Amino acid sequence: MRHRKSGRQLNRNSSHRQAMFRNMAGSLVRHEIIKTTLPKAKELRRVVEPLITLAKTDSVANRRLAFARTRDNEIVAKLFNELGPRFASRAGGYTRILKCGFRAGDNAPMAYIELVDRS
Amino acid sequence: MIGLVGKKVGMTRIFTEDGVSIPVTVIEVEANRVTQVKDLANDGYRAIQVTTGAKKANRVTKPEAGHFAKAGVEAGRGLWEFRLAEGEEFTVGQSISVELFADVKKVDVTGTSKGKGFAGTVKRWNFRTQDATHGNSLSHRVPGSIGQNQTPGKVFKGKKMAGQMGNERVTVQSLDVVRVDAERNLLLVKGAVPGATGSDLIVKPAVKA
Amino acid sequence: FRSSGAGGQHVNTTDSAIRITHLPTGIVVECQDERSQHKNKAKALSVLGARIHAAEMAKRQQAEA
Amino acid sequence: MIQEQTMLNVADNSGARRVMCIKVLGGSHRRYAGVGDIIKITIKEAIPRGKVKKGDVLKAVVVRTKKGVRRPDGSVIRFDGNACVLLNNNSEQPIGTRIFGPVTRELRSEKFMKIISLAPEVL
Amino acid sequence: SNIIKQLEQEQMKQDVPSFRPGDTVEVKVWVVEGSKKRLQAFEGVVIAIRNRGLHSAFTVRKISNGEGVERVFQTHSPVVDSISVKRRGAVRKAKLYYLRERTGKAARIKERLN
Amino acid sequence: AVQQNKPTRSKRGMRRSHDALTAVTSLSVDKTSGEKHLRHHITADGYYRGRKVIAK
RNA sequence: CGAUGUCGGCUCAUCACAUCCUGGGGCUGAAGUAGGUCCCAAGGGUAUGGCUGUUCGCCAUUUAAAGUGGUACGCGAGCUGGGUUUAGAACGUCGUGAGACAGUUCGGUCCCUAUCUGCCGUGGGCGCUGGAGAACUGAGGGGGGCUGCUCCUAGUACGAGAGGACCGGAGUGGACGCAUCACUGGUGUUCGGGUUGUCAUGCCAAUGGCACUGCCCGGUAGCUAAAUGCGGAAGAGAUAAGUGCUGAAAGCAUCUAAGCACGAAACUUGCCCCGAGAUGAGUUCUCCCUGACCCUUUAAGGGUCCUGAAGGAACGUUGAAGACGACGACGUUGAUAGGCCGGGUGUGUAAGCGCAGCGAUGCGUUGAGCUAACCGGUACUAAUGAACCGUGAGGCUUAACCU
RNA sequence: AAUUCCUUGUCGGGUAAGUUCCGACCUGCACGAAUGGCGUAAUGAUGGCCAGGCUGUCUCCACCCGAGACUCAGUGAAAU
RNA sequence: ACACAGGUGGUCAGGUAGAGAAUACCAAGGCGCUUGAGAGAACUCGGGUGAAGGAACUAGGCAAAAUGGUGCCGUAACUUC
RNA sequence: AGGACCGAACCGACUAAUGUUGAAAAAUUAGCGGAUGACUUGUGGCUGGGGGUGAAAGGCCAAUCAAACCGGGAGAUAGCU
Ligand SMILES: [Mg+2]
Ligand SMILES: [Mg+2]
Ligand SMILES: [Mg+2]
Ligand SMILES: [Mg+2]
Ligand SMILES: [Mg+2]
Ligand SMILES: [Mg+2]
Ligand SMILES: [Mg+2]
Ligand SMILES: [Mg+2]
Ligand SMILES: [Mg+2]
Ligand SMILES: [Mg+2]
Ligand SMILES: [Mg+2]
Ligand SMILES: [Mg+2]
Ligand SMILES: [Mg+2]
Ligand SMILES: [Mg+2]
Ligand SMILES: [Mg+2]
Ligand SMILES: [Mg+2]
Ligand SMILES: [Mg+2]
Ligand SMILES: [Mg+2]
Ligand SMILES: [Mg+2]
Ligand SMILES: [Mg+2]
Ligand SMILES: [Mg+2]
Ligand SMILES: [Mg+2]
Ligand SMILES: [Mg+2]
Ligand SMILES: [Mg+2]
Ligand SMILES: [Mg+2]
Ligand SMILES: [Mg+2]
Ligand SMILES: [Mg+2]
Ligand SMILES: [Mg+2]
Ligand SMILES: [Mg+2]
Ligand SMILES: [Mg+2]
Ligand SMILES: [Mg+2]
Ligand SMILES: [Mg+2]
Ligand SMILES: [Mg+2]
Ligand SMILES: [Mg+2]
Ligand SMILES: [Mg+2]
Ligand SMILES: [Mg+2]
Ligand SMILES: [Mg+2]
Ligand SMILES: [Mg+2]
Ligand SMILES: [Mg+2]
Ligand SMILES: [Mg+2]
Ligand SMILES: [Mg+2]
Ligand SMILES: [Mg+2]
Ligand SMILES: [Mg+2]
Ligand SMILES: [Mg+2]
Ligand SMILES: [Mg+2]
Ligand SMILES: [Mg+2]
Ligand SMILES: [Mg+2]
Ligand SMILES: [Mg+2]
Ligand SMILES: [Mg+2]
Ligand SMILES: [Mg+2]
Ligand SMILES: [Mg+2]
Ligand SMILES: [Mg+2]
Ligand SMILES: [Mg+2]
Ligand SMILES: [Mg+2]
Ligand SMILES: [Mg+2]
Ligand SMILES: [Mg+2]
Ligand SMILES: [Mg+2]
Ligand SMILES: [Mg+2]
Ligand SMILES: [Mg+2]
Ligand SMILES: [Mg+2]
Ligand SMILES: [Mg+2]
Ligand SMILES: [Mg+2]
Ligand SMILES: [Mg+2]
Ligand SMILES: [Mg+2]
Ligand SMILES: [Mg+2]
Ligand SMILES: [Mg+2]
Ligand SMILES: [Mg+2]
Ligand SMILES: [Mg+2]
Ligand SMILES: [Mg+2]
Ligand SMILES: [Mg+2]
Ligand SMILES: [Mg+2]
Ligand SMILES: [Mg+2]
Ligand SMILES: [Mg+2]
Ligand SMILES: [Mg+2]
Ligand SMILES: [Mg+2]
Ligand SMILES: [Mg+2]
Ligand SMILES: [Mg+2]
Ligand SMILES: [Mg+2]
Ligand SMILES: [Mg+2]
Ligand SMILES: [Mg+2]
Ligand SMILES: [Mg+2]
Ligand SMILES: [Mg+2]
Repeated sequence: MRHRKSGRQLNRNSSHRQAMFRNMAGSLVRHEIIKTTLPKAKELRRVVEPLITLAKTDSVANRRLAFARTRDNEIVAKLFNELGPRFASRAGGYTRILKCGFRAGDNAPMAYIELVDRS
Repeated sequence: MIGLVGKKVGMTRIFTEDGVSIPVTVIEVEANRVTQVKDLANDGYRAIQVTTGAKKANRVTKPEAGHFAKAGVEAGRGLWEFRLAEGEEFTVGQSISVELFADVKKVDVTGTSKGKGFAGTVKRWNFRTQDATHGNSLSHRVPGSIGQNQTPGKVFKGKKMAGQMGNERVTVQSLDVVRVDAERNLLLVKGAVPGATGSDLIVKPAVKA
Repeated sequence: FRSSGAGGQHVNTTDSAIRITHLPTGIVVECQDERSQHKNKAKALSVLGARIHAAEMAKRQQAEA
Repeated sequence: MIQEQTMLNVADNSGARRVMCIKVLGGSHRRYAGVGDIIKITIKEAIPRGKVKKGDVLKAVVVRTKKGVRRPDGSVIRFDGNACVLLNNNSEQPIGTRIFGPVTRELRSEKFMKIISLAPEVL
Repeated sequence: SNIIKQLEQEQMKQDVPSFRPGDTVEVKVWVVEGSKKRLQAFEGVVIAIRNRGLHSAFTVRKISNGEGVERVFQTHSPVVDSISVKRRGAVRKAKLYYLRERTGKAARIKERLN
Repeated sequence: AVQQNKPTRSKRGMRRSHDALTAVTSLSVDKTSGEKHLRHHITADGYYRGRKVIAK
């Protein structure tokens, strides 16, 4: 029983979600709007939005953490240089879920998760 | 004797001077304002109907809010009803606070206990598991045999089987009340009352003295 | 009690085996030889003869010798 | 928290080094024995000459457990070794006249006044 | 909550000393034997400290009369009269449960001089 | 684990008494492009609550 | 016999009284303690182990007691396969032999996704006569009921002593049940660290991947028990065996025929839970709807334009609620969830730089850094303006009423 | 005793207790000398019993991680 | 019978660790196994951990846990040496 | 030196769990025994049904063996259903 717990399983073992959200946090930063399913987008907010709060203090200690959470330097060079001072005053809520209907392959509830200051 | 509608805030402890950790349950008991007193002539029995807490003005409904504006009372979150005893009267909008429990020594905290979901017989009815090895095939936590061979051609009623466990009303009796903290609207009873944190508890004085 | 050995299914359910506990002398005799306990109670009452008489004729030769 | 088949150390000089709880006395279906609870033992190891002998069946009061005892303020006193002091079958009073190591405050009564008046440190 | 964390900070002690795992602490507890209150001392290595505010505890492992003894004192209990840090130790761990299989020269945790 | 009498087309129709689909309740009208869509989802032209959230 | 699977065990059981304990008695060759035996009584309770495939049994040790039986000598579409009904092999034995043995001995496949009744749960439909939101009364049904030891009365009554009470009260235990996480703990592959092999990030440094979470060591919330709170009752009604009172038929006697009182863990209540589908569909409180017309086959009738209420549903954010529905919280007039901020807690002194050192490393920065579900805050993002469903004064007949 | 029906023979060992086991007794129901007798170091996925180590085997089950179960979408069996 | 966890002889044999063609991670290379999306109930399967006890389980330590490498010291009855 | 020892390829198949309308008309997973020999394997050959072959179990001889399979006598016979 799931009393007071948090964190979707998404039918994946724990070393897969950590290496799926790391690909998905990178691809959300890289493209600034991605289309994924609705549970995989609601759990992406708990991963990407702490990687932008880490980006409000450009230090060598925080470069090495946001590289430990993504393992991609192009994403880290966008978090601290571009997306850091882009969200320099927003108190959380750095990204937006846009529900976009159902997927024609498996009837998954899809969603667009975009960054807020995109367009 | 009536009781008072509390709320389970949580559990902590009260150290005595002697070095006795008393596990108390902080029940906050706000002002229980009566909404409807019932009598033998109109309602067929004697009971008051209290309410507690506050509720949003865009969430109380017009049938439910007209019940309070008759009594001259702010809309609380629920409506409970306490059977009056003999020689015990209250008015239509009287506010009742926790100083009713200031001289009792044992209460009966009735709450709505936790919900364990669909829970099997090893958890629900405390059946024994079957043998986890020595050859057991697919039958480690099952109930096993649920009847007899063709003489009862049926499972009997009230059989202990799997199903819902918890989320039912239960009453824990004769809890020793430790502190009636009427300053900050509290009541501390020694023990473990039903229900999770933030649920409604219906604290009544003990029927078993 | 039930017999303990080979022989199949009539062994398996029916009792057909008898132990007799003679209370004052304590001698027990546990006969399970045939298939019916009538031929198996009488072969265990005829041995409480030869285990009580031949143990009182052998007690009164201890106090004879 | 002593049940059947538990090997217990011996905390006096009656003569045993290792005894085994074979029954937990005091009630039907009774699982466990804390401290101050009488168990029935059998002696599995003895000093080569002494007051008791390998294979005796007698009573013992458990004086130290590894599950420990919880004081009324919630504080627990865990030991390392499950150890007991060998009582008698009839009189039910200890045999060796010198207890070894600490005991607890849950042991003392008019029954075991003779143990806490022989122990080095009564915790 | 808030009411919980107000009934606790009016029953805490205001004079709990600052001890770490490894410190050879020396706790004087009350003992009520018969009908007399005396004050028994208990000195040994702290092997764990469990912080929860009022519900705080600390485990002290000594070697009493040859047999190893642990004792989880509730920190804000009214039966621990005086927590006193005799020796301060140096460990790189938070719960010293490796000291249970060590006795003698192997249970030497060195002194923290800072 | 298997039947003894063929259940009827009465019991089959009664078992399927709850297998009937519930339609969409109402479609929400967007306030800029004016077209209908599911309530709380974006439209099929990229609008949601007036604003254009993504190009087609 | 076009198959009704079989002994013992395990997991569940459930009834019977011819009752093992606990309850109430009579009688005793019952002084007390303990018994003996018989009647009443099924409310609960009613061992763990050694050997054996074992039921049975003996034995060790408990226990208030370790009841006797039914239920396909309960229960294999629940489990086990030691035994027994297979094929291999051997011994003893019988037979010239193939082989045979209620003689023994080693080895030897246990299938089925539940249609129906049944049962445990949980919903959908409509009904309850206008519709709706709540609060209940309780017909009925379930759950629970076990008890030890010690102390006081009292070393009193009894007894020659030895010993040793009834009645009554106070504690504290076992077993079981329910709730719970404050404590002691378990787990905590989502938190922090140590470390091995290797690989990658251009390299050193730092880190990540993978090797059962790589192997470990700690651990938050949660759930949990071994953890700690509570529970069995008291009382009341009518009784069983039993003891009586008054009392005739039967001048006496007699508990019974008229009359009357006592009497037990059983019975009806008391206690907890469900509960108006209780179609016998109940009660109370509140809320809402106060428009016009046609038509004929005149009636509890269809139809039209306007109207759409209280409320509910849907969708969304969701939950200490949950298989799915359900139930609960919230929807901008907003803390429902995530983020954010401050704290807590856990790990235990990050990285970078500086220094001491030939170096591994150590030390200062430093209780540093990171810190999941927790706690207190904050509208930063998502919780949409609507729409959809429900209607528009509620039948008939008598009665007390009404001006 | 792979052989013993009576039998759980009796006595001893081991066990708190040992129908098994080991050692003896011989009263061999019905061992016995190449359808071999008795020994036997080594060997055995061999049969029986015991002990240390070890542990959810168990007292008594708790939690967690994954694949199903459950719900939505697609295809869509079976014994009877 | 299947685009089936089975069966099928030869040949080539890179890196680091390793005694190695074991095993771990990799290179050249080749793939992610032709249903997915949620949910995080019972119960089943495959695993991890566990308080105190440690064979009390049981037909039986079945199954799990445990032991595990090299160097050296040391090594009993018996023995066909 | 060895029907020698430990252990992969390889050959087997001792226990367990799964599976039993399976992934598979005997298999997978964790262990397991042999692994320079009475070994194992490729390609051909040879022995034929009362006959083969058998380190012997009535084993095996094309998912079939106390006498293969296919055609024939044949519509054997059936006091049985
Ligand atoms: Mg949450
Ligand atoms: Mg899936
Ligand atoms: Mg991994
Ligand atoms: Mg829940
Ligand atoms: Mg079991
Ligand atoms: Mg099977
Ligand atoms: Mg299994
Ligand atoms: Mg019937
Ligand atoms: Mg036979
Ligand atoms: Mg019969
Ligand atoms: Mg039929
Ligand atoms: Mg259906
Ligand atoms: Mg038949
Ligand atoms: Mg027939
Ligand atoms: Mg048939
Ligand atoms: Mg009777
Ligand atoms: Mg009597
Ligand atoms: Mg009954
Ligand atoms: Mg009854
Ligand atoms: Mg009753
Ligand atoms: Mg009963
Ligand atoms: Mg044994
Ligand atoms: Mg029966
Ligand atoms: Mg019968
Ligand atoms: Mg049966
Ligand atoms: Mg059976
Ligand atoms: Mg059956
Ligand atoms: Mg059947
Ligand atoms: Mg068998
Ligand atoms: Mg069904
Ligand atoms: Mg319904
Ligand atoms: Mg009832
Ligand atoms: Mg806890
Ligand atoms: Mg907590
Ligand atoms: Mg812990
Ligand atoms: Mg861990
Ligand atoms: Mg915890
Ligand atoms: Mg690495
Ligand atoms: Mg490096
Ligand atoms: Mg890789
Ligand atoms: Mg631990
Ligand atoms: Mg009563
Ligand atoms: Mg009279
Ligand atoms: Mg008279
Ligand atoms: Mg009466
Ligand atoms: Mg009672
Ligand atoms: Mg606010
Ligand atoms: Mg929030
Ligand atoms: Mg801290
Ligand atoms: Mg680091
Ligand atoms: Mg540093
Ligand atoms: Mg420092
Ligand atoms: Mg910290
Ligand atoms: Mg934080
Ligand atoms: Mg919060
Ligand atoms: Mg013979
Ligand atoms: Mg013997
Ligand atoms: Mg045995
Ligand atoms: Mg012998
Ligand atoms: Mg011979
Ligand atoms: Mg011969
Ligand atoms: Mg021979
Ligand atoms: Mg489907
Ligand atoms: Mg395929
Ligand atoms: Mg390999
Ligand atoms: Mg596939
Ligand atoms: Mg699961
Ligand atoms: Mg494990
Ligand atoms: Mg354990
Ligand atoms: Mg342990
Ligand atoms: Mg045993
Ligand atoms: Mg047993
Ligand atoms: Mg094994
Ligand atoms: Mg293993
Ligand atoms: Mg060899
Ligand atoms: Mg294998
Ligand atoms: Mg080998
Ligand atoms: Mg032939
Ligand atoms: Mg064949
Ligand atoms: Mg022939
Ligand atoms: Mg012919
Ligand atoms: Mg024919």
